[PDB]
Amino acid sequence: DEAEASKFVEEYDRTSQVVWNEYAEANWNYNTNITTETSKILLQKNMQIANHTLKYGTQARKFDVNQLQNTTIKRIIKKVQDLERAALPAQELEEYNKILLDMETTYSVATVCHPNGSCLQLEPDLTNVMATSRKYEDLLWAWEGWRDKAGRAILQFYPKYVELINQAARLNGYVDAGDSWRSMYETPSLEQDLERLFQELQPLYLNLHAYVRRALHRHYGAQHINLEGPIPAHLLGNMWAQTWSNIYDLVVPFPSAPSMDTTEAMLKQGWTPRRMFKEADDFFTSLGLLPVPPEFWNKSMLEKPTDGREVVCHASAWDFYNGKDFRIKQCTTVNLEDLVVAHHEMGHIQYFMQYKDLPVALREGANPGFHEAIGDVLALSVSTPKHLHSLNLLSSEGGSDEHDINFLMKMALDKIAFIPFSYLVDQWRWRVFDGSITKENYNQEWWSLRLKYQGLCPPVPRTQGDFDPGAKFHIPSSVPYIKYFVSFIIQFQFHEALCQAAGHTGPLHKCDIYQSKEAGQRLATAMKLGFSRPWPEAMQLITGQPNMSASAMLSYFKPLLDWLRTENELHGEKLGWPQYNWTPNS
Ligand SMILES: *[C@@H]1O[C@H](CO[C@@H]2O[C@@H](C)[C@@H](O)[C@@H](O)[C@@H]2O)[C@@H](O[C@@H]2O[C@H](CO)[C@@H](O[C@@H]3O[C@H](CO)[C@@H](O)[C@H](O)[C@@H]3O)[C@H](O)[C@H]2NC(C)=O)[C@H](O)[C@H]1NC(C)=O
Ligand SMILES: [Cl-]
Ligand SMILES: [Zn+2]
Repeated sequence: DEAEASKFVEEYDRTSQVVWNEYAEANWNYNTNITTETSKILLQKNMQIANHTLKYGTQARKFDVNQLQNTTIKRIIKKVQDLERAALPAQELEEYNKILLDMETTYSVATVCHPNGSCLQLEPDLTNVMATSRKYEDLLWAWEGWRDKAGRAILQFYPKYVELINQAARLNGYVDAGDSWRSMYETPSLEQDLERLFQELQPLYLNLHAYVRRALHRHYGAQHINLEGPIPAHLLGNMWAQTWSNIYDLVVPFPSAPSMDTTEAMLKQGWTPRRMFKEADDFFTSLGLLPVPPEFWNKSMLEKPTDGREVVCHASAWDFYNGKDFRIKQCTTVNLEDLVVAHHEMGHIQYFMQYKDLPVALREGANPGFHEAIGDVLALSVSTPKHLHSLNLLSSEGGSDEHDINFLMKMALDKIAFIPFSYLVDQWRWRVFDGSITKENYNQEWWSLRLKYQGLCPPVPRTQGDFDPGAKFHIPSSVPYIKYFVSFIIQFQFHEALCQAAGHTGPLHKCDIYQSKEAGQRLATAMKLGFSRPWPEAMQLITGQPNMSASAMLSYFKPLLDWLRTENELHGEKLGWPQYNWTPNS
């Protein structure tokens, strides 16, 4: 009966709020204070939520969902029939949760040490090395050391994790875990769609890749860069070569049009991690969107503690499922890169606040890509030279083609370069999940995709025992990654649409939507839907059409593509890496 399904949904929602809230705090306390005590409590609360999940998951499966007239109820019940890990027998559930905590703890406490003295952590020490050093050998020491410590130490857990996560998924009706993760998008054509989208950005990526390779050749020398081969993975200013903006100094198109040192500028003017979130909070309120509650400031962890405390440093945002308590945990460093991250995270918080009146089951993004896109959309405006100048972090750069092409390169090194990395991660994991990649081939298959999609090679040949994917946070933390790919495509579709709505004319990359209430309304109406409707409804609301599309991104960067083509031709570059077998001779 319809009414029995309505009662169940009401019961599931009341008890989920309480249970999910207690979990959230336990998980929070461990994430911000890694100890044995908090570790134990989190594992105990894991069993409690699993017990709530099992109970309602079992009730949910006694209902025939496609014989139910109300769609919103049909949609809630369907979700609740997926128990995720709670489908496992008791022994396996216990092993799975322990393994996840073991992998996460291992990642977060790993250090890379000189035998003489100092021991470095990932954030901020090794990060800062990858961002600032221009010495091949020092970059190499950090890149390899990180992988020797975090990557190799995760390898012992992974096959068993894969086994249990797949068991869970099969018991919830999926064929494996990758299958289950793709289902979150409710888009049967997903793989084809993502591939089409990846192919559309190849012109821009291969041209970017060749130009950066050239500038690397210039700086690190011809004996260490093959201009027809892949780039060594440790020279791009980032530990995973996922964003390249930190080597802007090596690739600046017009050196005669220099930019202010934004890090120097923020420090000299007394910017704190707290001021960086206040400024993002102001952007959101300028659009007519909600302010973060007072509680957010009292309880969030906006910097790395100076306290001895071991914490999980990866930037993230938290919903406690009472509709009032939302938090960010970030090891914020005072620089431009983390100003963008602050906006990204504050986007999560705004999404939480926007859908807080929905049933808890529908309290997530239209799809996971939408959740990651909101902050980034505002950050695109914040990032414009015009806006940064109004924050006094750049001097005037307007009305000069040289600064304009420089800005677009700066943006391209983060936005375009992340397209292939973000695509690659779950191509590898999906194939791990479906058994196409065994633990004999974890690493080799990782590097085949690194080569194929990104055009990177490892600077040091990989040995038996390496598990480089373990050195990226999301692998051991078991966080799906394709969302960031979707995110980078659609945030530009959102930018374009919001700019149109705000009355901006002229090139898209000059748009700044600060204070546009018309832009605000669109985001707000879409965010309010939560997971209540299929994601094309939200896309439609924001952009006036229902597809994912690379058009907005190609239009944003079109002036850069013309400039890269002319430049690369002028120097006779081969686009791609035809000599794909090349690795550093050294
Ligand atoms: C299918 O059912 C959904 C879900 O609504 C509800 O869930 C059930 C389990 C029961 O608890 C119901 O009592 C409960 O309504 C219906 O969605 C709901 O529709 C109503 C009617 O418009 C919405 O009411 C609005 O509430 C806001 C307050 O924020 C007011 O400002 C509006 O003026 C209006 O009163 C309600 O918000 C909405 N909720 C959700 C989650 O969708 C839906 O109408 C129904 N569909 C059909 C075809 O019957
Ligand atoms: Cl790697
Ligand atoms: Zn995010």
